[PDB]
Amino acid sequence: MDENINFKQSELPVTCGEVKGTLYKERFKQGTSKKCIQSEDKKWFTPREFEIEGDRGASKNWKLSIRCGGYTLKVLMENKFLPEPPSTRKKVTIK
Repeated sequence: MDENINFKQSELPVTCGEVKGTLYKERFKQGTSKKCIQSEDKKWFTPREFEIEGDRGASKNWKLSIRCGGYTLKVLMENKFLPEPPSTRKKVTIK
């Protein structure tokens, strides 16, 4: 059902510790398996390499270290914004 962050724009706004960025759908299909976030340094980073620049690197969990439009990847992967293997099921809490 989505909310306010439409990924149909080919570009999804991300924010890792105030470190905003541009997410590319062409690679988003893999998430942490393909760098689709372009930083002001004119370079693409992976949800992990980005967590290092936004947080520090010891954050470990990148699904929480980075946000997207409002909700982190952890939630974005829990609602529907991101594909990934069977998230959970139906009638699940949190959108």
